[PDB]
Amino acid sequence: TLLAKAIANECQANFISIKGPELLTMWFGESEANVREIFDKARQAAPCVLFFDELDSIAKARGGNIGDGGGAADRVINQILTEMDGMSTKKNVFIIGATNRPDIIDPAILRPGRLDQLIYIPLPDE
Amino acid sequence: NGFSGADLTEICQRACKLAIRESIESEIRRERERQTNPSAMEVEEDDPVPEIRRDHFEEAMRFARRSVSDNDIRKYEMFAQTLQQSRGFGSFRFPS
Repeated sequence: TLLAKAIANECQANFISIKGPELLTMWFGESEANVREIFDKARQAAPCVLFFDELDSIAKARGGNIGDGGGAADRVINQILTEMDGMSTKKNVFIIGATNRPDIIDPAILRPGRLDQLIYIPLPDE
Repeated sequence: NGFSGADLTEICQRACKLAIRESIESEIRRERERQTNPSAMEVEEDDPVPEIRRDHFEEAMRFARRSVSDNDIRKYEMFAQTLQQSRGFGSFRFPS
């Protein structure tokens, strides 16, 4: 989160942080249309860096790694994917995702036009 | 790109087999040719295929196959990094 904030600060770009509790609230309440509002806010604040901290919360909520009988697809992540695909002309908004469980993350998240650039944040050195 | 030693050996063996079959078939026909049409002067032209050529190797490589899949190589890479020398001592320096 601090790294994303620092990258936003260097470019003097607004920073919007969507924590895991917000995604889980949209999932439990079955109100995933608010993701569209989030992206609209990002558009209004452009240039902006839309950061989705701990994006794997919904996957953990459905069972963690074993999960439910279904696949990796979920309502909130699906809305995020739709918005990200449509969020290509803006250019200003930059989407940054953070996840402590990359294994359970939806593979569609990593397809081109999505969060392609995976960066490993390892434990700090001396 | 990723052929194992066994795969390369199989390719070489198949090329040699193709060359042997071609040589046998050719000299057999050539022998019919003398038996069917006895030539007045005997002049053997030696072997029609004395050594393995490019076409034999191309036909053999046509059947080349990768015995070792990339998933089992991935498991071996996992075990190799399962003998990982830690991740905090790489910069160990004595106090001086």
